[PDB]
Amino acid sequence: SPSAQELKEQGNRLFVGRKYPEAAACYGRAITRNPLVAVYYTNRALCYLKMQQHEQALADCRRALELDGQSVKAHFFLGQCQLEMESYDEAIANLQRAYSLAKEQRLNFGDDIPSALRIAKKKRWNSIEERR
Amino acid sequence: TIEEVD
Ligand SMILES: [Cl-]
Repeated sequence: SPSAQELKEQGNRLFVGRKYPEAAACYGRAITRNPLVAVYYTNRALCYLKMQQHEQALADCRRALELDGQSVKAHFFLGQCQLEMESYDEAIANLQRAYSLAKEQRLNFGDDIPSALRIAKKKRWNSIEERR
Repeated sequence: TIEEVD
């Protein structure tokens, strides 16, 4: 009878093992034991992104944001979802919001968020070039 | 760094 924290830790181990459907299911079990922890949802959202299940990832980002409106990763993963959906202006807005929140929270992700912003703006520009 | 689980 594992605790919610034990199930999150098992999911994280499976994530290290690149067993993403199994990790996502573990995070679901953690949610069953405590559905009020935003990190369980952003962890699962990242699994769904790795699994190319952007619709399921977006839903988890929304669940996380309801619980933690300041979540950097919820905004970042949401922007990644929107990039795949070709909602470029929304994706850029969420990536800039993740950048702002990470700065406010003194979080260090190297150059990950600016790199994602550059990817998003290039894809937006590429979408313009593909139509003329 | 950001594409990691917490
Ligand atoms: Cl269970």
